[PDB]
Amino acid sequence: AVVGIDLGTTNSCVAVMEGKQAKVLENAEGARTTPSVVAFTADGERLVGMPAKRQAVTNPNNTFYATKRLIGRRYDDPEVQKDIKNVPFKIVRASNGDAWVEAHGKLYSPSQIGAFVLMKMKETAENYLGHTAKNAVITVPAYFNDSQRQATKDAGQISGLNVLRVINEPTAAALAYGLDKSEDKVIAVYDLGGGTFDISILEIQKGVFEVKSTNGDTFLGGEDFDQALLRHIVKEFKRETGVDLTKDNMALQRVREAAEKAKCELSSSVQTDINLPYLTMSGPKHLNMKLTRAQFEGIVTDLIRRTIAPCQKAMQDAEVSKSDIGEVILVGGMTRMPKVQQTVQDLFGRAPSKAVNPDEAVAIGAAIQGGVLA
Ligand code: NA
Repeated sequence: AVVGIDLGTTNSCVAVMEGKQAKVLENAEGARTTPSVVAFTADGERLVGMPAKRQAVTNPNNTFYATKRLIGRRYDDPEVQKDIKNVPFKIVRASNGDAWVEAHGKLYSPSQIGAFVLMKMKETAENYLGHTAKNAVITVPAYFNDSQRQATKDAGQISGLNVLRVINEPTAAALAYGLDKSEDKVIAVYDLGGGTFDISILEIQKGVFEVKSTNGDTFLGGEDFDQALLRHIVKEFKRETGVDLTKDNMALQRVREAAEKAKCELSSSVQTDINLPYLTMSGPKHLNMKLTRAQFEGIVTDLIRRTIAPCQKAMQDAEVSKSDIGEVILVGGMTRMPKVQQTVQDLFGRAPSKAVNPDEAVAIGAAIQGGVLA
């Protein structure tokens, strides 16, 4: 049996083929997804996934996230010098000139961190299988190069996986939607993840996939919505109580967790409550706040627009037109947001397909591909 792994910028998922259907596997915490976050506590203990995530704000200098932005990359790559500006942790150039990460004097390569994430996936998958997992199919962005694909392939080996193949994410998702046997059909893939946004235009002819165009934004994702919502919450609190939280990470850690929760609520509801008791201390100050969908949409209107232009360029570079696109599938949890769904519809001129879970589709596709190989 061959494991399929979506090693994501922000979140990872693992699925395997059970019969004629792919089964997504859930970790020891009962979650079907795992944060691609790795951190080292002051003492030197290592944390991976949710544990690291729940410390990300209080321990910024030693928490590694969005490493996938650095994997397979040279240090002087504009994409790395840009990332340095947007992340608090330290990036240093290895002896190769490759982009590395440093924490507490110990430095790691992006492939090592990925390996830490892949190790837990491996663990997660093995619980299911019973035996040990040896063979994997891991996914990479269409825009990845050899250097990036090898480094991803190398990360799998460190964790003890033989990466039989590396397939493109957009292609993987298309597999999850059954487009494998399409005679002729042009597909647009709108992937808005926790950390990156991707638009990829695919054509399938007699079952052969071609990536015609690819565009997007490396620094626009779901986390950016959370932060914009956090600033709004923080700013609204100063007004009402006069307390400024910016300097208290322990509280900011809670707000982020709370901002992450409100966002999810507002894709199924138009209102939710931000309730954070004893956030600070003339006495305790409790954070009680009401957030509505229309408000949220307003707060992150600019995050959404920024998707509109890359998708237009994608079709241009692919010499296509809304009429030409036969289907549009959504990938990324941030695609659950209705306003994202609407912006996606009046962009490609059709209702987006939402049959497959937005953030398990790639893992599922990776499974399909792996079942084929076994
Ligand atoms: Na990703």
